[PDB]
Amino acid sequence: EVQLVESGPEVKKPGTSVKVSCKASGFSFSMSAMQWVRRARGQRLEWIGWIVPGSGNANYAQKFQERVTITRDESTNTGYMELSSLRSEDTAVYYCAAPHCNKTNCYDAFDIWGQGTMVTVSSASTKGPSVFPLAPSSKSTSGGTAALGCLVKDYFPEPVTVSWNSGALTSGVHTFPAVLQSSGLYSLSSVVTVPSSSLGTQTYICNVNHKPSNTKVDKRVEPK
Amino acid sequence: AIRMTQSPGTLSLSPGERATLSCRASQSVRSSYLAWYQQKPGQAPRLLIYGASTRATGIPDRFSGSGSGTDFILTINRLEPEDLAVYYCQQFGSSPWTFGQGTKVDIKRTVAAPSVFIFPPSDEQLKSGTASVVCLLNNFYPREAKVQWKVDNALQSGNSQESVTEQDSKDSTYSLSSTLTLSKADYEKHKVYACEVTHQGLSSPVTKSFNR
Ligand SMILES: *[C@@H]1O[C@H](CO)[C@@H](O)[C@H](O)[C@H]1NC(C)=O
Repeated sequence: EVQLVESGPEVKKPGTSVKVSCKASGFSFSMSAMQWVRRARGQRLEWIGWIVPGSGNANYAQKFQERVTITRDESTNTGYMELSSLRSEDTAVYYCAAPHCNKTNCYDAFDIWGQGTMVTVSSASTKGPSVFPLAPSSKSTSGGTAALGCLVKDYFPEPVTVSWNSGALTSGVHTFPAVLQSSGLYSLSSVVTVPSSSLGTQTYICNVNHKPSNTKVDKRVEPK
Repeated sequence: AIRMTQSPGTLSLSPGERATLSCRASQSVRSSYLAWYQQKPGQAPRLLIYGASTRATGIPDRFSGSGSGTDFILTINRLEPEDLAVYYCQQFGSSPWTFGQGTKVDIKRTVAAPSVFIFPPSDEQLKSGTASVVCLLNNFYPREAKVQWKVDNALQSGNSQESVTEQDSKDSTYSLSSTLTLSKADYEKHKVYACEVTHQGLSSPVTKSFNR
């Protein structure tokens, strides 16, 4: 599988340095160029720089020339992007892109993209979430379908991953975007609509993963 | 640096209609170095068109790229509800490889009233000294919906927070989640907790309530 897999989420104090990984699989990594792009929450894409295949010759935008260093490692098939002198405006999702290649030929554009690495810059400390059940009841049933969910509350920073029944349940799931509470922590809710007759004979577990705090919680939501 | 300007900022179209997106550069860029990307909610960007008019692998034939010099066009012949996303153009023949501000494509559909569900706070949260009451508005259109909280017929304002999902890729509906936050002490003093929902799909406001 032609893949580009970046590292996990980050929390960095203002003034520190972050180094995002970007490991390749499936294609000839040494033949492939690599560009780096970021995007702040609710903004447009911002090009950072790119590196030529084979050598370490890189080229950066003037905005990131002074504090961004794009490297690559042919032995471990991983490209890196290190951003020093981190400030508040650097909080964004950083992507790596590359054309797929075999031993001799390459694509003419960047078609392979990483899933993105979310980097948050703040003095606030990391905090794991509390997962509470949104239990189904008579006041959450309409027709033959019932709604249940999980409240992922009081965590920092973004993001969190929520799946249901280890990914076996996707139909009818709505994971809402987080809101920034007045306390400085985030709070998220994920819900799913299921038939009412399944509540007694089918178990429902929301899988919550907050990588910045190494917090994995499997909360079972039971009827009330 | 080459400036890339996309217009319009947002395009709301019915499924089956033809979408038209503009990408313009402050100077002439080589056509083989202009790319179009598609970024759907919660996903990485996806290469649609490269070389101005060459569809990438796996891209359906309803996507079409055209233009040259300083004016480039993306065309979606028959718009499908799955095509909702932000579409970016990028030039990568002259450093810096600048991007456009992107064009957001929404899908139009018939009015759909929401389904309202309310969730009392769990006993586990009540042990922490806080109480969260959640109101769920499920699968509605248009996105405009009013959610008011009442606690013993006292209108709550300033202590609730809402959140709306992106438009669903299948039925083109939205879903909202409002969370009322009260202290465990304040939550135990009252009985009737209700969220009232006003929406275009409802003849009159719908109220979902429970007694503590
Ligand atoms: C590399 O891919 C091209 C197609 O782009 C193909 O024509 C060529 O034979 C391939 N070579 C090798 C060594 O895989």
